[PDB]
Amino acid sequence: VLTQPPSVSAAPGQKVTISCSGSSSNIGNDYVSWYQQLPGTAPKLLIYDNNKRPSGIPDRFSGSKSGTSATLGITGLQTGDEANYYCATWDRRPTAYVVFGGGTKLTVL
Amino acid sequence: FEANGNLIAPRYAFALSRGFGSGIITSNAPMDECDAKCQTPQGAINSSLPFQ
Amino acid sequence: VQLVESGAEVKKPGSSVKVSCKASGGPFRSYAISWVRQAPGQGPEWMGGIIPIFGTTKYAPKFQGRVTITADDFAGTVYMELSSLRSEDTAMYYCAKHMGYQVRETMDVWGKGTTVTV
Ligand SMILES: *[C@@H]1O[C@H](CO)[C@@H](O)[C@H](O)[C@H]1NC(C)=O
Repeated sequence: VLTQPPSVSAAPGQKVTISCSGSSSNIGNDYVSWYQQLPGTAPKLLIYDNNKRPSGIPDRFSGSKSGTSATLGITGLQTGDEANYYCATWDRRPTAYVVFGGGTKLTVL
Repeated sequence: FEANGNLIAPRYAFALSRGFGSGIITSNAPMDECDAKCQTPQGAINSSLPFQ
Repeated sequence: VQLVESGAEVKKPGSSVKVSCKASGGPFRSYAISWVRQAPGQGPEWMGGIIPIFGTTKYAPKFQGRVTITADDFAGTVYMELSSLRSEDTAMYYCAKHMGYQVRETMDVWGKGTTVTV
């Protein structure tokens, strides 16, 4: 499984980094993707290929991965950037499957 | 109508309402309780293939 | 591309439920399709997916044995059947699409979702 901090909070206009520490089987040998989920809506893809952004995603979202741990960074926080964030990867050893992270609540002040 | 003999008078009439996708077919198949989108004189078809 | 699920269902424990997902465009797709579920107050869980042309189906060890995924290509529909329902199966289900023909961790298009209550 992928472990993330349960909750991180910061003031508007600041910079927030959300982590996630798996193992050598899930993150250490595969890519990581980052999804955002607003209340009442389906999850929305934010980052894929560990640094790439889909069309329509603002530049203030970024991602990286060092060794076993991946990080998602958000700058220029607004009131509308408060939602759930999930890290997902493609675990593959006994029987491969998609594994999502525990989730992290981003609260703004 | 005017007559002085030999008339078989009307008694009932019909007020018609039109629509598309109907017809008269001749068949020997029995009637069942199913639901389909295509009907043939031999049986119903439940398929999305382009040919039959 | 738009994915539309079926209606909501109310089932009894021990029964089975089948749901369908319809995708806009040409009947034949060049991308894989996966099924995800989420319980209230919890996170998403991946159930299984299906691959075009080859027709291979993959499932999760938690859901292996009870779930079956099939596809009908000339109508562009994907069906998922779940059996041996319990009280913990109450959740909202989504059908999601991948960019390629392989089942991976990146899904770019999701559906509205449908609720299954037991
Ligand atoms: C045709 O398919 C529809 C779709 O579910 C079904 O309701 C109907 O019973 C089927 N009819 C026959 C004759 O198989």
